[PDB]
Amino acid sequence: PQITLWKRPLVTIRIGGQLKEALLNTGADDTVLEEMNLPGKWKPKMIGGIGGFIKVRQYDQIPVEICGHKAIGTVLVGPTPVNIIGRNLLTQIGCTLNF
Amino acid sequence: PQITLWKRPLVTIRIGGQLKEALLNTGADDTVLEEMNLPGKWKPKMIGGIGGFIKVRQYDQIPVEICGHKAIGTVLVGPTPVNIIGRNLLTQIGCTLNF
Amino acid sequence: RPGNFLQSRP
Repeated sequence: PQITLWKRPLVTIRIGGQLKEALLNTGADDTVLEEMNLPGKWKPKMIGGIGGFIKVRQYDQIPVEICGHKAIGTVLVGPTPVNIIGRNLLTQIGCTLNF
Repeated sequence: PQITLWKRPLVTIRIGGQLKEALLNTGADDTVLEEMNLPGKWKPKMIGGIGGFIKVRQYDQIPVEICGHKAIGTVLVGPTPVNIIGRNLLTQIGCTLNF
Repeated sequence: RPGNFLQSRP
């Protein structure tokens, strides 16, 4: 689909069997979700944003469905203010910026 | 143009007679540029993201050229690790997300 | 209000 930016680019995603709202964020290298439980082994990591760095849990090879399209990759979980879909998964669904 | 997301979507912008590289960020509501002296009145403002909040200065009706496309809007200035073009200006150049 | 979600790794 074509998504204009007059509003936040929010989409529904399906992960771990749950439905969640997420922002298609071209300004994030990674995908970061709010605290939640995901299966598998996780390792501690730190990421940076506009107001500093935070600690997150990294889960590898996690299947995620973004607005229908399928992706499988790294998902970070931690105290982010909103669920974010970053470039690591946006590239998998063939997303581009056009103008 | 069509920009792929394999790498950060950086482009050249023109503001106040200066050329800079800025990240096209569909994940930012506003445009935030790294510290730079801009003439004109401004208002104090706090904006937040991952990690917390930073204090910035808000300037209005600032002409900005994004890859040859003319736009004019609000520009926030503060200690941001990178120059960021947000939705307020992206909508002006008819930028869309497509997949 | 949280409105700028820039994000990157170290």
